[PDB]
Amino acid sequence: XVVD
Amino acid sequence: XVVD
Amino acid sequence: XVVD
Amino acid sequence: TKGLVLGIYSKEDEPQFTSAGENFNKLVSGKLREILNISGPPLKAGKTRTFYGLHEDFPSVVVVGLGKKTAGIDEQENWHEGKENIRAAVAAGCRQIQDLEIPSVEVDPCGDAQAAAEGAVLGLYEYDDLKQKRKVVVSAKLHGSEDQEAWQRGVLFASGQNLARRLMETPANEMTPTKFAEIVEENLKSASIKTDVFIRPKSWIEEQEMGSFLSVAKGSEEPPVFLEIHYKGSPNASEPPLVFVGKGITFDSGGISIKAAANMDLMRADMGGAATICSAIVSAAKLDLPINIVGLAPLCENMPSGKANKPGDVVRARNGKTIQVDNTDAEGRLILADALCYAHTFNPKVIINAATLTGAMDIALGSGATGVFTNSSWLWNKLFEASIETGDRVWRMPLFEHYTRQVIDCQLADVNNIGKYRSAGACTAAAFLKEFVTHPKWAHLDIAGVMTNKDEVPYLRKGMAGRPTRTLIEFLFRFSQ
Amino acid sequence: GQNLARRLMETPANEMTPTKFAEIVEENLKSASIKTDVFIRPKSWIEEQEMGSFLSVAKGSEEPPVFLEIHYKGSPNASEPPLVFVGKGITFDSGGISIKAAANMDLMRADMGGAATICSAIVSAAKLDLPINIVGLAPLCENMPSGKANKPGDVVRARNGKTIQVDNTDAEGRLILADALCYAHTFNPKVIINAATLTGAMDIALGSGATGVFTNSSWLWNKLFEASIETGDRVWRMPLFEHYTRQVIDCQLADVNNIGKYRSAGACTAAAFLKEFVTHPKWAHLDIAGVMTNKDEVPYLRKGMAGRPTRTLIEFLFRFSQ
Amino acid sequence: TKGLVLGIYSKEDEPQFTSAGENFNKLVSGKLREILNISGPPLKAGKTRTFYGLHEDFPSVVVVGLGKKTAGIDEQENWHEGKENIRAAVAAGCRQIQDLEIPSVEVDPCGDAQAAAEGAVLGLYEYDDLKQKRKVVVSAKLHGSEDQEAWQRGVLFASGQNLARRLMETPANEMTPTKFAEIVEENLKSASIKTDVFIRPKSWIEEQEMGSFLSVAKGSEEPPVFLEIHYKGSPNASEPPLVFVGKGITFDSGGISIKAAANMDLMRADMGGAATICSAIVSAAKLDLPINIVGLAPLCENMPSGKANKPGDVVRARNGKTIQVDNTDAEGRLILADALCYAHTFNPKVIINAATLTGAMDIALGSGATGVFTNSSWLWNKLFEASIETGDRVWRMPLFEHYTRQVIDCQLADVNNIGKYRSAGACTAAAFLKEFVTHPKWAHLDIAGVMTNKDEVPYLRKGMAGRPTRTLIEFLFRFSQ
Ligand SMILES: [Zn+2]
Ligand SMILES: [Zn+2]
Ligand SMILES: [Zn+2]
Ligand SMILES: [Zn+2]
Ligand SMILES: [Zn+2]
Ligand SMILES: [Zn+2]
Repeated sequence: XVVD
Repeated sequence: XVVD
Repeated sequence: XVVD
Repeated sequence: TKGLVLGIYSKEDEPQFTSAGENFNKLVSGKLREILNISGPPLKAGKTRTFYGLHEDFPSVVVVGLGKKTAGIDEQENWHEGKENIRAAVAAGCRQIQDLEIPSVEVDPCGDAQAAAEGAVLGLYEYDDLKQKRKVVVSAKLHGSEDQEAWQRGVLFASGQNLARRLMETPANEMTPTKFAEIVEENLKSASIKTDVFIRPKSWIEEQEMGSFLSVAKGSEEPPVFLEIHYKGSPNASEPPLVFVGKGITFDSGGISIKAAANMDLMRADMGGAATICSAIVSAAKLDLPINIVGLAPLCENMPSGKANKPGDVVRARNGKTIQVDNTDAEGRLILADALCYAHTFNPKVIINAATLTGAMDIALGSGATGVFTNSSWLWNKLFEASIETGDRVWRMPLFEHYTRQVIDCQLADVNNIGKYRSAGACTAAAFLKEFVTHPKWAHLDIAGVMTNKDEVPYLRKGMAGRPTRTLIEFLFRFSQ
Repeated sequence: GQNLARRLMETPANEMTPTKFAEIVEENLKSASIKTDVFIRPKSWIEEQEMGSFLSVAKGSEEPPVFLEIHYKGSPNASEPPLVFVGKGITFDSGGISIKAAANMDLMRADMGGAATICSAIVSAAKLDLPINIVGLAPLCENMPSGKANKPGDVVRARNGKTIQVDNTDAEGRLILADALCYAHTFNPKVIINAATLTGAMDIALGSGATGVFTNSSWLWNKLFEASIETGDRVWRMPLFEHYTRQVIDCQLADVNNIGKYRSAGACTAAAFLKEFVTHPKWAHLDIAGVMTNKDEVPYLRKGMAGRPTRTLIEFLFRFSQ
Repeated sequence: TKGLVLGIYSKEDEPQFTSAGENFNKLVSGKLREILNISGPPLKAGKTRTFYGLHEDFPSVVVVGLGKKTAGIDEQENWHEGKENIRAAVAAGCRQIQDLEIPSVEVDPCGDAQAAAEGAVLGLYEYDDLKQKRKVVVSAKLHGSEDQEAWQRGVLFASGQNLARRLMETPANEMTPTKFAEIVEENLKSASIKTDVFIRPKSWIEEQEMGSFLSVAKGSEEPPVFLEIHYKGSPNASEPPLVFVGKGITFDSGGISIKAAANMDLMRADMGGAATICSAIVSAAKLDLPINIVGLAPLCENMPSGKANKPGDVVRARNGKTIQVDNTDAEGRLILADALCYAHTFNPKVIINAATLTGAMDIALGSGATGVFTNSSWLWNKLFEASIETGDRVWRMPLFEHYTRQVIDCQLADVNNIGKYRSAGACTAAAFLKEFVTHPKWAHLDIAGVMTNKDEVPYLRKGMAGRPTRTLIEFLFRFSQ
């Protein structure tokens, strides 16, 4: 998982 | 425009 | 309702 | 025609039915006992099982697990446990009849008709009015003729709570200051003609020098209302009253100290202090309790605008003290400063205010019991004992000078509306209110952790819980006897 | 046709208000053809039209709402059913009480980019004098915080009788479009195409490379997609599955909630909200929020409001008319 | 002895039973039809009703609503709707038998034994192993002898998925790189002896110059493993294989670009790319599909330490390109850079990688379909058509040069492991992988929005969903025929  |  |  | 909710306890030789259940089994010549045995593992408490076509009249019969027959006051939990067993069990049974789309149900009294009626009328409530997509409205009646006034005492207590849940759940654009006062007004007059309502306008509030309350209401174009209710229940009209005070913010956006978007819709229930105490006066009057009670509720919205309260402003309370309004989202404090000075006018025996005041009460106890700050252990004890009974628990919180201190050191003014720290958030806000109270029997109930139900109280569906309206009604009943 | 849209979008909202926007489109449509009619419908009309969901958004501001209605009568027979276009016209989106963060909220002057795009394409269809009938519908208001703005939790009634819980005041496009999309069925359309700078989630998604189109019509999908090959102003399909309807249909006080319980599929949930207000078989929702702006990505556009996808829309009408 | 799940469709004159249901009604001489009528409103799809003591052998009989008999491919939803009706209905029926604590159930084939077995084996799964407090393990069998290999094809497809759900759900301290490789290894050999497993150690990975994968694994003391699986299913051993690649981060904390505490426990499922593709190879081998398949999965943890990857570091991939590691929480990209270059070694027909890659895919489609980025519309079409069948939907996403660009402009290096913007988060990460792929038939399936189930897929309980393992198995089946 990076976030956004 | 809500954000996400 | 203040928060905490 | 209809449905039937039936109870059973946990084992003896055979788990035993309520005498209504035993009677019904005899009536269908042992068929209930037989189908229960065939259906498998016994029903533990709160759990349910439905049996079709056992009787021509009850084509759906729901058997509910009531747990131990002799369950009483639990020292650890501080409630009658049997009453709580029964509320959850006939709530679950009743919602099973409703999912069967059956419009009527006969409910087993379960040895305590009052707790049986509370589980069914509380457990079946929703607030359906604005959805065109609704559940069947079921009509719950007592299965029998024997214990009638206890069942109707339950219907009374639970409808007093469901009024509060409806006052709270309604979107703030429909439940404005005027609207709220008008629904309470009608609900109080239908309960008894020994009532008087005063839906006091802005001009009265101005005349009453309630500048702290007025400071909060100014940012909105929605008009403030100061609601004043009287129930004249004593034989002598000159008996000093019990006064109740409640926060009536119909929507709390925070104002200039604006709230975050996430879930600020629940702030439509920031008039839950005014809903709770007003529902209990309506129920005291319905119960026609032999006491005099005044209900006081400042009602306004807290909005941001070109005329809202600004952080740093100093406003004067009715009692002459100045408040520095450092945070605009500590508005309950302000509304209540003025309403609590006004309560001393009535020459009360007791002053009880309620309020969805701080999120810190929610972090604290928040959810399991409403916090009560009182300078009166007599009053603490009264509310606590009523709480055992209703099962709608109350827990004491400190009204120590240490907290007064954090609210008394103040740059421009006599009192600051928020403490320098995050620490003891509900005790500092309680300390602010005491600054406006000289009375010896005062309780502040901070209702913010019990504003909502999700799953915790079994007999309440998801949404505004209307807590603790029944502990309040029970308190008045016992106080009147 | 595209540069009109870029100018309608780029202009500071204090100059490009509801009245101003309707007045520039009005003149641009009449210069294109006298086979036109403009109706810059005031608040009293919108009130009479029971567009309570749109009115709920416009109330927080002192800037007056306008419901713009454009007609281009291009067919030989006046009784030919029209193609209708709908567009979000928020002239500035501050979020209202569910207020936006300061950083770069100036780009919200372009939250009327749904109304700019579709209105520019009607102006260009009329200039091209395409042999079709087209109605242009655009609710125009600002979304401001005030002592009378929409509050989180409020239930408002759409034209079609459904109630909306307004849980978040910054999901106002949904609301404005609930009412304008019910109104589009009045015209007895062949196609209903709405466009909108609707969600930041479309920007996280495709956001930038293609505008997302949610359609119950693969025929219509195919039409827009083929026009997109030509113009180079690309379009990409997104799911209009019941799963998303569900997250917007479970709602405490009301029939529909204006925001989903989760962050997940942010543009698909907002598309599911609009479908609740659409019975038509040929409907496309184009969420234009990731293509609102250009920096360097489209070589032939300088930095600023891109006016996308106005040419894919004009191409679609050309081919549809032939 | 046991329970029985029975189906019924929505009205004709009387809603009609499955022929198994009609048979059973005849068997109890119309008693099922009669008790259904007495019980009230008809069963819509997915809904359930339980009937006790209709037959000596089935003391609990659950009738499940199957919706319309003739429901087929829905153009709007892109799935077979009947298959989806049946999965949800016999999952709900089976969990009702389990709540009755009944250990065995006979399940109605419902006109599609494969979809009936998928609802029951998927719907009854939990991952119970570490709680001492468990539900009765029920044994689900087919009600009949007629359509047996379809029911067992369902058991196969659903157990292939439940392996993935168990590989994913297990806490990362038990499901480490070595542990994961060892469970897949045993599961692949039990499926067929036409298999070979290579649990390649750090020294091999080093020899293979997989510096981008090694850069991620170094911050942890847990050893990396490069898992290599072969299923030799073709008659000719020299047939070029289909290769699958999967991200195997056994826990993603982000490393030095550390993650927020809230719900970072779900990152134990960041090896869901390796779980999904490895479960499908295990199921292809169980199905003994006539194809050759290689399974490739880099397995490591991503931890912060005194030797972890630092933001800004440049590491060299197997293919010689340098990556600037600007964000340490974009590690899937890195692990996959090396595993995808390695896939070209096998001389594949197809390269399919899967990965819980970006939270942006979750914001996108996230939840309703897994995103597939492919340079091959032939391959897109294959996966999409398999998706209609399984009901575990797939949706295409852009593999445009525009996104390559945002990942190619890079200060120190050839590729940057994150784009300058938040925009198109899953398309930029797809653009990064294409930089490491020369093959003409490549699909990247970003599985991050379908990692978890809450309520959305009816026949899956709450927790790791193991999606899309069945669309992948279906794809291989059809590809082999
Ligand atoms: Zn990861
Ligand atoms: Zn907007
Ligand atoms: Zn408040
Ligand atoms: Zn407040
Ligand atoms: Zn907005
Ligand atoms: Zn990561």
